[PDB]
Amino acid sequence: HMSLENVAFNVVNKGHFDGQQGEVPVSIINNTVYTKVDGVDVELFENKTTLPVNVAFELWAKRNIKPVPEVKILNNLGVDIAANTVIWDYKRDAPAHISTIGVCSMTDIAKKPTETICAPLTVFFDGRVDGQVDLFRNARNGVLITEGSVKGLQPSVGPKQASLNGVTLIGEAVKTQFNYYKKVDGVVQQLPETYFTQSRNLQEFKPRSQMEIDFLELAMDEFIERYKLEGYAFEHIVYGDFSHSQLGGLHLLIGLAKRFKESPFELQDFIPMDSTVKNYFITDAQTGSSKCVCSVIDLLLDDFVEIIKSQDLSVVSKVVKVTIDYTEISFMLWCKDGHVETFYPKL
Amino acid sequence: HMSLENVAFNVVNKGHFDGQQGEVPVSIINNTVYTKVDGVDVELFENKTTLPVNVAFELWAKRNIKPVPEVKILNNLGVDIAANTVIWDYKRDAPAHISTIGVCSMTDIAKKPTETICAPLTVFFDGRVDGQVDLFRNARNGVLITEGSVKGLQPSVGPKQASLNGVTLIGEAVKTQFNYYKKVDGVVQQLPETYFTQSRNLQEFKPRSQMEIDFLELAMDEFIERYKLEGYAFEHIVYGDFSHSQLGGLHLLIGLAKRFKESPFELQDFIPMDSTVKNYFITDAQTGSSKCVCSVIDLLLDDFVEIIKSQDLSVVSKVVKVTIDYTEISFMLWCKDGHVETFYPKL
Amino acid sequence: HMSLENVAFNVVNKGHFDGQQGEVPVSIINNTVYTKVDGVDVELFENKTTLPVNVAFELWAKRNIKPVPEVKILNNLGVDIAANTVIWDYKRDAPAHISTIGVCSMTDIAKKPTETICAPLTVFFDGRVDGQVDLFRNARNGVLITEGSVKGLQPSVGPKQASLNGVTLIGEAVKTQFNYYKKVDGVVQQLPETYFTQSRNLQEFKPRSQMEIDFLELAMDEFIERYKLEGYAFEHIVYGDFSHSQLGGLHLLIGLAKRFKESPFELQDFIPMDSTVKNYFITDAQTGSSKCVCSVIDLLLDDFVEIIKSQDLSVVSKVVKVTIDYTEISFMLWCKDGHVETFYPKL
Amino acid sequence: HMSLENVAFNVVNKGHFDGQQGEVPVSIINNTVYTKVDGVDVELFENKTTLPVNVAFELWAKRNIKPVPEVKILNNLGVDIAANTVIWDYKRDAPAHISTIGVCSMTDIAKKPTETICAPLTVFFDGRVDGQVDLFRNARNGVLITEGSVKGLQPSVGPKQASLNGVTLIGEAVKTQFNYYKKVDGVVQQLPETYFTQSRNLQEFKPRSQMEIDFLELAMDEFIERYKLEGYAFEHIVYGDFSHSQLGGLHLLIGLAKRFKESPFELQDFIPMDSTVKNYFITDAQTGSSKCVCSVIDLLLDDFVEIIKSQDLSVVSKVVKVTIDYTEISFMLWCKDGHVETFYPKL
Amino acid sequence: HMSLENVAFNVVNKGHFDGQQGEVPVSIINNTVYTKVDGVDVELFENKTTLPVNVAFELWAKRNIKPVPEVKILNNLGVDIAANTVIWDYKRDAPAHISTIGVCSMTDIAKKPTETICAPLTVFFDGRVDGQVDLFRNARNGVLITEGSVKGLQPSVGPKQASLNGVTLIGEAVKTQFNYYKKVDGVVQQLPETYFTQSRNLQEFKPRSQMEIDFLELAMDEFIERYKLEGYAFEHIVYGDFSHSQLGGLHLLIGLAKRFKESPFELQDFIPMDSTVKNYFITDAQTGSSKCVCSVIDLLLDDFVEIIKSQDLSVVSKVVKVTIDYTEISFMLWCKDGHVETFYPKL
Repeated sequence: HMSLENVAFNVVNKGHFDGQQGEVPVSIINNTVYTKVDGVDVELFENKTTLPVNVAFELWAKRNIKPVPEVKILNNLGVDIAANTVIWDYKRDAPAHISTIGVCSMTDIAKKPTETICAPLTVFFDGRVDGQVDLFRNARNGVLITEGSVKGLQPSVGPKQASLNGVTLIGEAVKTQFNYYKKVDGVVQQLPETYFTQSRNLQEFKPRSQMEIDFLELAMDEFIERYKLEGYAFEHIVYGDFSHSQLGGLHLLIGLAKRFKESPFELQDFIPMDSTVKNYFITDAQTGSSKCVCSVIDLLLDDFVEIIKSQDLSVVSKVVKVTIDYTEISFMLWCKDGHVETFYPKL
Repeated sequence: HMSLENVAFNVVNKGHFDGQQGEVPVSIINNTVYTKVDGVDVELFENKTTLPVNVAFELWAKRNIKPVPEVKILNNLGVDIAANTVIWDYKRDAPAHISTIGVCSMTDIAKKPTETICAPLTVFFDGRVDGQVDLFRNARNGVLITEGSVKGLQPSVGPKQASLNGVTLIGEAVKTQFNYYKKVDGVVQQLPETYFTQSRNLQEFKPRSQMEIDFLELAMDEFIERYKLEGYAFEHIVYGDFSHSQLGGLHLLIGLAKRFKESPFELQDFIPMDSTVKNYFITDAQTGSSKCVCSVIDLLLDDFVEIIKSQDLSVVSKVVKVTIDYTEISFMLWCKDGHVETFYPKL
Repeated sequence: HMSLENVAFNVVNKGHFDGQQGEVPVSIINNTVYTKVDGVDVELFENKTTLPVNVAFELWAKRNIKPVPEVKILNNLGVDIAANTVIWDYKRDAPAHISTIGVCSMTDIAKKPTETICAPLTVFFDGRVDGQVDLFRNARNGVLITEGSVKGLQPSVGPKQASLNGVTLIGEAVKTQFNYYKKVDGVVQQLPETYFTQSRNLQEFKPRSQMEIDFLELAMDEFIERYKLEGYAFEHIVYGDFSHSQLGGLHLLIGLAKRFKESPFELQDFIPMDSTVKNYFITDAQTGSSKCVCSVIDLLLDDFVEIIKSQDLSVVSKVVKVTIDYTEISFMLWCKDGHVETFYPKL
Repeated sequence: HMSLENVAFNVVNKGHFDGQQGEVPVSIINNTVYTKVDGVDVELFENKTTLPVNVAFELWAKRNIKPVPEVKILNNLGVDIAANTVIWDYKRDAPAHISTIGVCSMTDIAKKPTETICAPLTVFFDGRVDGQVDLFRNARNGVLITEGSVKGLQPSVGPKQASLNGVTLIGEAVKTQFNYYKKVDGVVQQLPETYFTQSRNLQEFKPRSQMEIDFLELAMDEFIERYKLEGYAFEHIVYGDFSHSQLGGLHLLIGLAKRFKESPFELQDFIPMDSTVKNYFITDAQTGSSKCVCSVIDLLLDDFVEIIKSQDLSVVSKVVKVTIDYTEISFMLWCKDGHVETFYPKL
Repeated sequence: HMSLENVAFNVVNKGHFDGQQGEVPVSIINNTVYTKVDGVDVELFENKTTLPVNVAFELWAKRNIKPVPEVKILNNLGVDIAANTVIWDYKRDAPAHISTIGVCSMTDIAKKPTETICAPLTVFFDGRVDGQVDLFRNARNGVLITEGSVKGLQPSVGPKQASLNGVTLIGEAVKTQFNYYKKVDGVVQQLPETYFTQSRNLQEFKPRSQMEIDFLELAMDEFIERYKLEGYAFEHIVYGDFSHSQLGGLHLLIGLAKRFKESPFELQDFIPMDSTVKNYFITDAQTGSSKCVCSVIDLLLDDFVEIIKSQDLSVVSKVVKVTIDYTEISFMLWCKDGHVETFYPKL
């Protein structure tokens, strides 16, 4: 009993697809799903995806309503498809993966992940569901997450935050902390040591360390002198330069939150997706300084201090590679006469 | 168990909605219903109505597949809604009635015709299905059709033709003649004597009397001397005039079939509906004569002769009323010095 | 003189349809109405309804611009259609009624309300317009509102608030208090005693009594000792749990406005319509507690105290029926020993 | 240099994509591709597929313009994808396969068929292109066609007809006979003996044997006594019944061509796809007989004689399986007292 | 090398069209441009204009990213078209001019502005670009801006603000101040002395003079006794009435900012375009007072004092004409005895 009228029945009552039988009338007109309640037409879902309106409406109702990792983590890892679930990308208002495994007949490429066609793809397994760990041991390419320890496998601790119904949080009523495992062509691989982005928003910005709390409250000269950050060009990289028509650096999200309270500005996210590094079109409303492409990243200020602390100051320029979110990020370093000029993520 | 996937299942197998259980996948995209046979998408229904695509697709599958009266007949009687069926207008690619009675929940204004809301509306009953003759006796306003006799009621013989799956024919494997009955505000009415339009096409024209067979084969002069049709202006009304820029006459359809096979021409309907009187935009192509609005009717040539040979030729102008297809049609008659100039349907 | 160019002329000049003669050019393209001002195209209306773009544009221009009752009041009463006006539901962005009476030819089912087809429907009359009271006395089925007294009829005091151009307010420059009358099948009926929802928003929440002002400011323990609310489970019903992954109660809007400046959260109004009881998908940040369906209501805290302090605490649990907004709402109490456990609106 | 303006340039000049380099302006508006020639807008492509309008326009321009096998042949063999070409389905106005191999970046799943992802899929290879035969030897699952002999493999002769630009013909300026080869999981298979459907239209029917020519010219009784078909029920199954409301047989298409020229009728082709067996909704316009689902097949009359003259007439009911177009078709046989009643394709 | 794939490549990399070679795949579906990044579809542009989706996407990518005058300034002047650039109207989400000169082949009416067809139109020239100035000396109708002095021409100082990427600002990193010139049929014309609209928003309002700062902070009686504003009706024109169901005056944007802080209200911009005078549908909360059309303007409070102080208060009915933003605005002044009643911009 998989029908459009039954899916809309679960949306009306339970809020999501709960497997409850029952039917309600439905009207389809221009990427919008309507229903009739007490004689009036009520909107239920507006298709913003590249799929038909009835297919996307069914995938949205069968979304995962539990804490799941963020899309950028699943994309930095070679994940291609999900197993017996739907991971909804709330930033794109669309699914994160276009094919399914035993969820929607229109998008199903297979009923079970062990089928022959699922071999070259990297399947995502959720250890919190029964029998998923056994299938991961029998899969060729895959990624597994668990809340605890799995016997015989070396775990890699994940980030402290996770997405719940589109809300990134560090849960205390739930876990949001996962152990990560990965197999490639049957061989379990060692995930390297890495940093993690904090995934914070400009508005409702909150510090997470004593060094951060000092950065928001203290002045520019006061913060540099106390934390011995001289000759490291924190004025240009973090604070940013608004003196000329072109904006200088300003490549830390912590540098945006401090400027936002004292002087608002305009951001253009011309590539609206979830990535470790983001590029924005910035135009300072107070001075007039601007820059077409501005690569910004959200690292903990302590971690950025630790990274810049361990680099050579002799060479004029050199490529620096740092593993963040299970992937290598390339930085460009400029040095002149014992001090660094700029240090930004490479384009 | 009403659902979109179940309706498409009956369309794939039985061709129409037969009440068989089973589901098949469906894709909705831009007023078009698709299904997945094997592994390819197949078109099934193209919405050309003013209704949502999923609603019109269900009404089309639940159409009546038995000989039913034509739309122009039901419109002339003032029928407002059908009872427990759907009469599909094949000329408009849309239903003939928008509201339903116990057919589709989205369009159902009632579940039984005896409910209070259906009192002022003219309900159409089909006596060929059980129990309809009792509801007609208990209905305030309704129309009844049968194949035989009904006790205690005076019948009125209908036309010899009917529409079966969009094809108008005079059936011999089935019966297409119906006895008509009508009630208004509780009172049974006496239906008057009337003429019937033959409802024939242009390219596939067929005569239905010896006078018609003689009209097609014989020339203009020899058909007027025989049958004695002088002074009634059959050269203008039926044959038509192509000498000047404006076309003259041509109002009997049988004059179109004769001219069509000897020299084609163009026709624009610009009002595509089923009416007793049709207006066309005609261009002669051969000579260049044309007319914006040309009122055309399809009567048996014997009946048109009987109508014209029953008027007073003394007056100069007079409005004439004729009952055709259970409705009064108005004609304009011009007479000069004891003979007729023109005699066309009023606009 | 009803036309599209004329209606757009009134929209450009007067703002709404004022009946002023004049025309302006119009361009229609994908549910959007454009006009040319100084040589550039300007958007005027975006069709969000299930109606054609030109029909919905005319109904929106002819909307009622005076204080009118809220849609939930008109729906709790058996109101079906409006008489010589258009009540615009500012939620859903669509009219509240789909048929009209002498307003728009496309939607008009009649010109005057006393026509035969309007008898079984419950018509809404506005006593502030001339002659409406007389029609209500001859309406058989209808609902009437007045600012003063009608001789020979027993009035029922309505709520203090009303909607003006979509804004719910308690007007002092105008009068938003109305006397309510209702007739069924010719018989005037007695409207029962009822409570009224306050119709407030989360943001810009404002108390309306001393007990409410004490709720926002005082702590949880101090507000229960005072006002004497022990054993009545205001901790679970109003305050909320937030401790065990699934949210406890939180069934009062006053309970959501306190959680505001303390811990923001997310709300999903998966059925966007105006109802006396609303169901939200809540997911609280910071902790991670959530719940699929949460029935919330916005009563005055004094009224909820008056309701809960008049029940029997002996039974294990029964069903309680209370009248709010001229309709009965079912509550699900729960008791154990000499105290109550939960008391929530029934699904 | 792949671009929309370059593709449209080849469509304007060469007719199809020839890779000639050059650009012309293009306009996209509602599933239609326009171009500007001398200042006026000209339509070039109307999207009727389930793909974006710009993607389908590129696949249509890169279609194969050489004699290729029909889609029903490729479907019966289970072909899943084509190699370095695009097979256009002219009946569906859409490609026969959705994914591509080194043709269009939006649809390309691989650059060469030898990649790992293409292993489980049945790839189609055209031996008329250079290095395609070598890839078929190294392919796990594939289908090979050629005009001559390949050494080391046993060939299977195909049908005499093929599709050229949507026209099915038996060419003499080109060769439409192909040798068929197939591999599954590495092992080459032996294709069984089979019959072939002639793929003929109704309005342009042409006989292909002396028995067919005698069938069209001679009468019913005269064609039965000669060739001797006394108790095999060719007086229906091929001719048809037409006596009652339900139609008898008509299952040979050649029986439709004989009836069509003597009396037209209506045919509804729901599920419009290219299949070995087609189901039509037929309504005889002369008598009124009809049938919802009528299974029709197009075999040479000699072949159908060879099949029916090779069964056991003793049993009452028996399921018969015949290999036609490289697939097994099921038939229902009814016999009574030494003769055959009906013999139709199983639904 | 003009192509859709190359334009999208510059948008992904540089943010705007920079003339960089390279292509990326693109999908078009329902007024939205998509691209494939790491295997997922990402939205890049949503067509809100009256142009095809592919043409508007190219015009938006080629917009001017430098400080340019506002739309109302160019519209108050006779500007019809721009030369070798695209001025994007951010309030309408559409270009300010619909034809181009050497920018987009679909919209190019000419390559260079000196062509014959560009003579009767008023072309916009940017003196900051090489050339341009010399073309203005050889143009028949045009408008020229510059940062410095042009020898032999009398300049006119423009406003102190301009738009940069849709942000109106008084730049100190950039100049944002321009000299204005204009020619009509070959004759240079003298621009009159004018006032300038401040172009400020409501929610983030900021004073710009000592008199304004005193207006926000001080009370109504305190601000009128000082600055001698008795008998000039500043209580009705600027402050507002809010007493009698219909709002009185309130025609200064400075009057809205004061009321918005102390009591929010609703505004309908039923004509969303950039004009010197705006008309809003205002409904004040808490009171219920409203007005269909309320003409508002944003002048410096010192300026409005300077205008009202230099008028004759003895007469009624006269019509006052003031030059603001290079165009004359008509005011209606009402007087009674030795004081003025109202003074608003005329409808």
